[PDB]
Amino acid sequence: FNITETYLRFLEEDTEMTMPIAAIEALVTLLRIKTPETAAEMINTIKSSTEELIKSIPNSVSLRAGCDIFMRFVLRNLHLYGDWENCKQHLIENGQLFVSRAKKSRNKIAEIGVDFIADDDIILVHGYSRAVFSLLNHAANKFIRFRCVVTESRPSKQGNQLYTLLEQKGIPVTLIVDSAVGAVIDKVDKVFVGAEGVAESGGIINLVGTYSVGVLAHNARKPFYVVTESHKFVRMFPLSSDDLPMAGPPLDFTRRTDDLEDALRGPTIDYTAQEYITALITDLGVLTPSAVSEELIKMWYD
Amino acid sequence: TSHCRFYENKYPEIDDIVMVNVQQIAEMGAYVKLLEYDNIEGMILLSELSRRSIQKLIRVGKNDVAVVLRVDKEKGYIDLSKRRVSSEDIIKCEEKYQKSKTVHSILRYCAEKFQIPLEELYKTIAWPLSRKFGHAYEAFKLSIIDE
Amino acid sequence: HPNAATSDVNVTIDTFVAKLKRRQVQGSYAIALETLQLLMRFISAARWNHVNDLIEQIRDLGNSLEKAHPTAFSCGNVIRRILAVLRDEVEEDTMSTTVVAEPLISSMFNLLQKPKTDYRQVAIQGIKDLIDEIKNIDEGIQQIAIDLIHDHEILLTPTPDSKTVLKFLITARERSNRTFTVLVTEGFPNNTKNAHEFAKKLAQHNIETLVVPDSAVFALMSRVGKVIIGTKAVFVNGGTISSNSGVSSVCECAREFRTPVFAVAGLYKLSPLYPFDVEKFVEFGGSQRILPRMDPRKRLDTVNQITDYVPPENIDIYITNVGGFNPSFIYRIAWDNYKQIDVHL
Amino acid sequence: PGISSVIPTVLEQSFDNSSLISVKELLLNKDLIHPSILLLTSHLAHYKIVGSIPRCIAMLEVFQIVIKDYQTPKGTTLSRNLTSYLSHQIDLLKKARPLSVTMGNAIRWLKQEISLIDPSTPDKAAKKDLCEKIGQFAKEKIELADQLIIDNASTQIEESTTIVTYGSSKVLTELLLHNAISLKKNIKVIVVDSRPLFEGRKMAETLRNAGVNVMYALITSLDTIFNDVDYVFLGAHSILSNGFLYSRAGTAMLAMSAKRRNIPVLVCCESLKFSQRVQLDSVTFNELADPNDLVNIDYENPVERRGNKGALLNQFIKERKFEKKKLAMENKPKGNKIGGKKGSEGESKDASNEE
Repeated sequence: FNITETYLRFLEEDTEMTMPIAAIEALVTLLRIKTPETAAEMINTIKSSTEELIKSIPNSVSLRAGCDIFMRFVLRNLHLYGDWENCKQHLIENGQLFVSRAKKSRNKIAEIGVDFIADDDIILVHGYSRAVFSLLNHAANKFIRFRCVVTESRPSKQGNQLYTLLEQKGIPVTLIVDSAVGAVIDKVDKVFVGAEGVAESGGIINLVGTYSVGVLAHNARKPFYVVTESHKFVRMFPLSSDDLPMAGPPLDFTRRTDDLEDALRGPTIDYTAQEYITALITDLGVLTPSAVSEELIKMWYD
Repeated sequence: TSHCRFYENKYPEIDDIVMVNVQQIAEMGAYVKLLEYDNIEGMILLSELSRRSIQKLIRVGKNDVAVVLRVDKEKGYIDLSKRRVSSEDIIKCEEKYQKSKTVHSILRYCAEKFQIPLEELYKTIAWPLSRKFGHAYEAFKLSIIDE
Repeated sequence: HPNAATSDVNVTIDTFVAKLKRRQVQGSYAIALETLQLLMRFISAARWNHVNDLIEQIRDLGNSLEKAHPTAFSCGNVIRRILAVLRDEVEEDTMSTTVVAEPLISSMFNLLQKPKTDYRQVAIQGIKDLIDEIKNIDEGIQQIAIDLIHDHEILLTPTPDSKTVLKFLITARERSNRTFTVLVTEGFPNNTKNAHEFAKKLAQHNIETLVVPDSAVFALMSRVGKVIIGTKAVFVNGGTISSNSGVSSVCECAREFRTPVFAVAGLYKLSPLYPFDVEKFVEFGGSQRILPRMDPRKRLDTVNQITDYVPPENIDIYITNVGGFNPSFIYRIAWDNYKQIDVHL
Repeated sequence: PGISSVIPTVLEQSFDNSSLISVKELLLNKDLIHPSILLLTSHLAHYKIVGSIPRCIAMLEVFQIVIKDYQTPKGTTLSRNLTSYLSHQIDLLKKARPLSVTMGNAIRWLKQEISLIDPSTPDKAAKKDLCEKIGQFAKEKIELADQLIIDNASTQIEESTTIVTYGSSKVLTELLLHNAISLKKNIKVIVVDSRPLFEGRKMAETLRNAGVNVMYALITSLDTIFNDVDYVFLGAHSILSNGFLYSRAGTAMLAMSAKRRNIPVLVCCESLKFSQRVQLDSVTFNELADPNDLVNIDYENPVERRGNKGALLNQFIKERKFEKKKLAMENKPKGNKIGGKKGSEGESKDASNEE
């Protein structure tokens, strides 16, 4: 029936219905066809389909995290030794209810996390996430004053994409390069960052220059933010500053070339430590440091 | 070679009681092997093996007590349950496992001496002893007193 | 819900409202005691028979109480504390009226799995236990705190206003095996009088007293062993609102010199609220106490603030009646006493 | 009853928080104490191998021997003079060497087991089940848990890597031995050592016996060896409520350098190692030892020289004081590998409430 093909069908779609929540919805559809009653026939084939999904992954982490939560919920269903049919019906229904929960959480956060942006504050935003931009839009809906500074992120020219999406709202902006980002931290009140993953330790899994932002802000004593939806938690512990799951290059040094083809290669995903984050915002209340780990301990029961 | 099932058919049924030697842990539950019904894998889930923290409990140790829930009689997929077995039945599960272990020990000298497959020797014994008499342990106790 | 129903039966609501607004009531410890006696009067007098209608009414009363006074966090916390004590016993009661409920530990994840009696008596005793907890905090502090400070070590202290901290310091000085020098920042616009009484009580017990002007803090930081905070209110992220003046700079001075920072507090003083902005939470003072004459005060726009905030980046320990905790853990202590819903009243 | 008071060397003007004394050579004692305790106390007084982890394992086995040797009196029941006898053991252990955290959790477990079993069951049937339970308890919490630490570390360490270590921690010796033999990688292991005990020397010796590429160094020379180093493993003793690393001597120095020089510190630990006592500096509660171990002039433990130093009591202020157990600062370590898999030291007490 395929799961990778179902995820590939979301091209012109996206937004509101997030990338992990679309992968979880694809997991439920694959589950509900071939009988969820048998725990031997099904769970092994679910594990093989997740393994096939990881093998097809080029540069994504959150899909592996979203599978875990699904699994957990499935196992927790028949924890009460209930009817092997009513528990199954509740499991299949919690697929559309999972995607509906992405709406309710966004409704919660955009009313909680507007409080952090005070009267007339200049913001420097880096790493686009659906939660952080939803804060930015629903604060403009609240009729509050805020200035915005665009960071020139270089994965697939994300800065320009961010700049255009800010233009469609009615908030004054200008381009700032990630090289010169050090020269901005004095006229900026607060620095906001949207995450691709949050660590077991309390650190962050993010894009092509976020650790660099974290350190500079720690030097300038100016606050550093993480805002996300509560599903991007893996049991991952990057021990060092440059160690991450990759399908591509971990810093390659190429031979002598004249035609100029082999060059670009640099760490596209970078880690930052727990100390650099001043504040974290999710739908699971207002909490930052060890909170993430408590969540993970609460899930894994280990 | 150590193979062939203790009973007549390859795959178990519903409500029948078995004894497992743990070979796996965490995530799902445990893809393992049995000591009551064949040597192939039969999986269980963490919830079943808990009832009642857990990081000191099983961890592929000795033997437990489990009852078969779901059997696939097509390719080979077995589901079990630990909690469901009652305290009075646990003693009966242990005695059947002890009986199965004695039958397996009996049908191993035969394969060693004459250098013939164990599965053929297990098949020729399990027709009057296991099916008609009741069990192979009590039939062996009858044979030693008076053949 | 308004106070139209509770007027002849309950009068003390409005007298507490009057005590807050005009600041007749003073010190978080006292504000808590009053709200306890308010909730004592609310249960003893009212007639409800229904439980869910009762709890939501209490929520609205607490919502109005915090809107009446924003700096009364001890007011807000005490209500929230009883609210959670109520909610657990109701959830225990609903399990018996319907008829595993014990997975492993007491976690969170309220987004995963779904769901006449002596309840009022439990509510009564729940208030009584809160009082006794607020009555005795010092006993729970001294067993953790008087283990960390050494002989010949110099202690610098902002906020001499706290009754809690001074009594912690006197129990340590009672130990003849422990010797320490005390530096006290004055905190000019507000703390002055309290700082002078602080210096008097230290001399009364014969402890090496040193009165410090708020300018001289830097001129001593090389010699300072430890820093102690007399906080009013503690938060989720770790940070504190303290009892007025000259703390933030001292903490900044300590961190640059890498001098350790201590904080003495209670769990009732601890708040489940989050300080997203200091701009809203901090209360400002009266500039009258700075500069005389009003015709120059047209041009002399003077700035003075009472309450001072410290970010969590500085302090390391919050020694309570329970024990010593790190700012990166204090949120759990909070959630052990207050529920997630019991925040936005 | 025992020997108390009258101590060698000066009382000292600075650092006088703990006892500096005790019985090395056996003279004047009670004639009821079990000899396996008397052996362990004589061992730990001048021990070269042990460091937190192995001390408790030996303490458990000694207890198992005592229970096996224990025959219940006809008049007095099982819970009558046992707990007094155990209190005599701990007091003799305290006189020899200050106890670890893991030792305390063992005693607490044993005292819980005394209360659990009521004097009504037969004597031989009781102790047979008791020692079986202790054996299973030691299997789970130590041996199996250790194996869990092994595999958790195995995924974390990259292929062909340089590791700098310190101490004589049982968990790390087995870790590196597992790396050299089972996984077969290019592991360059550098070991550091202090003056009071040649703990790292012994570790390096055992690694050499396995056949490992080993460099051996000292604290004095570090700004040369580092300028190479990737992951640094530290031998845990106890992690407190805050998340401070209470460990051996030359630990914090290494921890500082690693934080400064990019590639950080990792710590392997046991679920039994965590305490609830908290502190912030090394002065608080230090494991002090007699300057008799620092008399020797370099090279080895027994050399016996007519050197430069000799006097301590008669000399007008000459405090040659050394410490054994120190505190690493909170932020500097990054990983902790325990029974419950993983977690940063910022989290710390997510195991104490989980029990």
